[PDB]
Order: sequence, then C-alpha cells, then structure tokens
Amino acid sequence: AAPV
Amino acid sequence: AYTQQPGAPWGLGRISHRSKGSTTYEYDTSGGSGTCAYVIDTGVEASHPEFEGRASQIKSFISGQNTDGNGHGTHCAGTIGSKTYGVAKKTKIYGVKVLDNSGSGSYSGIISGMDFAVQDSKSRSCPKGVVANMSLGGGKAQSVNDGAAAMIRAGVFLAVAAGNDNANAANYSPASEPTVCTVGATTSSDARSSFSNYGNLVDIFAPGSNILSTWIGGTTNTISGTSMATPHIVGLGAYLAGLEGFPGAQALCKRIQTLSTKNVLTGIPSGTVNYLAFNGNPSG
Ligand SMILES: [Ca+2]
Repeated sequence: AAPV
Repeated sequence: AYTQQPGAPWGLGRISHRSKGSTTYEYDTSGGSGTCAYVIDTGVEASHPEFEGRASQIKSFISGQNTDGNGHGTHCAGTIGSKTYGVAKKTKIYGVKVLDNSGSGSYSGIISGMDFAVQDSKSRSCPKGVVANMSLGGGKAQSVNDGAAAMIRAGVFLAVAAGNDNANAANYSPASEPTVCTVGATTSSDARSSFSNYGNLVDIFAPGSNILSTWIGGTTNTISGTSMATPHIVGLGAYLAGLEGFPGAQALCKRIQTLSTKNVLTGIPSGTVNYLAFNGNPSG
C-alpha cells in the first residue's frame, strides 16, 4: 500500500 | 459550549457550515475529548507543538524505522486533532507506523498494525470512543479488507481513504471493504477533487484539496489527496463521540452520513453518494  | 476558530483552514470551515466560503470553524468545546484516534501511516511526529502533548507515536512494524520521516502520518494526525489544523482538538493521538519512510508497507505489516491498534486501544483511556485513520491504499486484497472489517467489528470507528486514482474504489483496499467508512475528497468550490476515487463503496466526502496541516520537522505543509479528506472524517467522528456518545463503529459512519450536507457537490457520478461532512453545528 502507499500513503495517499 | 460552541466556540469558534477564525482564520481556520478552509476544510474546517467547510465542515461546520452548510454553505461554502466560511473561514471560521465552529464546534463544541468538548472537542472529542475522552476519545482516542489511531493514525495508521508512516508514523506521527509527537514532539510537534501542534499536538499539545496529546500525540504519542507508539508502535512500528517497519524494521529500524520508529519515526515518521515521510510526513504523511503527521500531516494526517494534524487534521484529526492538532490545535490549529485539526477537527477533534482535545483528542488523544496514537501513531502506528505500517508504511516505511519511502512510503511503502506490506499487507502483512498493515494487517498487523490494524490489530495492534485494536488490542492496544483497550489498554488506553478512551471512555468516549476509539476512532482510526487509514489514509493509505493499494490493489484489492481480501486479507486487508478483512483486517479492516475486524477493526470495525471490535468497536473502532475506522475510516479509510477512497484513493487518488479518479477510479471506482471497489478495486482497492482498505477502500472496497463495505464495513469501513471510506472517504472521497472535496474541493473548496464544492467539486469532487479531480483525483478522488468514487463509487458505491465510498461512504462520505470531506475536504481533500489544498489542506494545510502539521508536518515533520516542526512545520506545516499543504497537500491534496483522499488522505487529507480521511482525517477530516476520523476527527469528525471523535468529536461527535465526545459530544453525542459513541453509537457504534458503523453507526458512526451512518451518523456522519445523516448529518452530511446533501446534493451540494459537483463531479459526483451516478452511483456515488453526494454527501459532504457537516459537524451538526446548530448555527451552521
Ligand atoms: Ca466502505
């Protein structure tokens, strides 16, 4: 996941 | 006890009023006090003066990175409860770093972070509620939606970012989980942010473009994204829980959708709700  | 904070970031003025344009953020003094908010991100810079001692970054699932050296988690924690940029100004913030500093996290490390926050929340003093923020995302993984779903099932108001893909949220996680409060992002002219994900699975919209908040290194930064709209929601909920009482984890998302300003946004496609957060301000 990656931060948005 | 409603007070008001003048010259507040547009996003806070947008949530305590039905019509856009206000720079004053009006809210009840209790300000989500007695409530706990978990920020699952790159960590939170506790030492920051905007958190007035109410933030503590307590856990990490990233090797030898026990600090937010990215910025994301601290920016999000500032919107949840920092003195000047946050919704729930009396709330207690807890950081759980599940994304390393280059901004990457394994699903395994993320699922572990969600459980840590649930198990840890019961060792903390949160008489009026525990809320949670997940301004992160990736491709759809049932494992994640399930760990997310479990948070909901344990009584934690978990809100997650819709996504920044200008696509239907159904294809990402924690976004596609029916049970969490998924958040889309809003513009100050009341338009869906060009990048905001949408779809039946998004449960609410909140300020997501040009949001000013706390940042690492003792500063503030202004960034746009559905991760900026999410802490508006996690904070809105802590606030409603410290004021009206915790109604349940899904019930709090439901309560938020009931208070929300309707059909005032543009850019919202068919099948997607036209709900914009509102904090219930009597004189709103
Ligand atoms: Ca959802």
